[PDB]
Amino acid sequence: SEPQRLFFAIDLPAEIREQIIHWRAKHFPPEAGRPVAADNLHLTLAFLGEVSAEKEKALSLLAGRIRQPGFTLTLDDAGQWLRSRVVWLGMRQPPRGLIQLANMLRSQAARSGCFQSNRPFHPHITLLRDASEAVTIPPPGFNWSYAVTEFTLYASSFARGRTRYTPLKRWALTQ
Ligand SMILES: NC(=O)c1ccc[n+]([C@@H]2O[C@H](COP(=O)([O-])OP(=O)(O)OC[C@H]3O[C@@H](n4cnc5c(N)ncnc54)[C@H](OP(=O)(O)O)[C@@H]3O)[C@@H](O)[C@H]2O)c1
Ligand SMILES: [Cl-]
Repeated sequence: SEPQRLFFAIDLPAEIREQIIHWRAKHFPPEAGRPVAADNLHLTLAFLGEVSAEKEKALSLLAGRIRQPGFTLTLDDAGQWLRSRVVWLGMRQPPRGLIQLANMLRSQAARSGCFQSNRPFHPHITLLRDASEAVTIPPPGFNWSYAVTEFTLYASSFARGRTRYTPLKRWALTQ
C-alpha cells in the first residue's frame, strides 16, 4: 500500500517496562521532559525513515536471513544527551551480539539507500524527550536484566495526540 516510516527495534518485557516507568515517575518531574509511553519503550536497532511497500518487502527479506544468537541485556546505565534532548537508559558494556545485530540491519538499510548517519551505533532506550535542561540522572533500578529472543520491524506514526509504534514483523534470534 502506501509508504510507512519504519525502524527495527528490541522491545522490553512488560514487567521491566512497568519498573522503568515507576522509576522514571519517581525521579523526574513532568517538567523534566515528555515521557515515552510504557508501550513505546524500545531500543532502536536501525532507523529506515520513509519506505515504500516494495522496499519494505526487500529489507524484510534481508532481515529474515540474519542468523544471530540471542543475548541478555542488563540496563545498568542512564544518562542525558543535551544535543538530542533525551534522557536514556543503556548498558555500559553491551553484548557483542547486540552491536552485531544493529550493524547488520544498518548496513542492509544503507545499501537500500536509506539515510544512515556515519555516526557510531549508540544503543539506548529513550525515556524522556524534549529534555532541554540538564537534570540529575540517578542510576537505573536494580536487576533490569532480560534475555532478548527476537527483534521487530515497527511502523511509526502520529495519530490523535499520540506517538504510535506498530509492530509489523518479528524475527526470533537463535537461543
Ligand atoms: N505533532 C506532530 O505531528 C508530531 C509530534 C511528534 C512526533 N510526530 C510523529 O510521530 C512519530 C514520533 O517520532 P519519534 O521521535 O517518537 O520516533 P521516530 O522519529 O519515528 O523514530 C523512531 C525511533 O528511531 C530512532 N531514530 C530516528 N532517527 C535515527 C537515526 N538517524 N539513527 C538511529 N536512530 C534513529 C529514534 O531514536 P531516539 O529514541 O534516540 O529518538 C526512535 O527511537 C514520528 O512519526 C513523527 O513524525 C508528530
Ligand atoms: Cl511515546
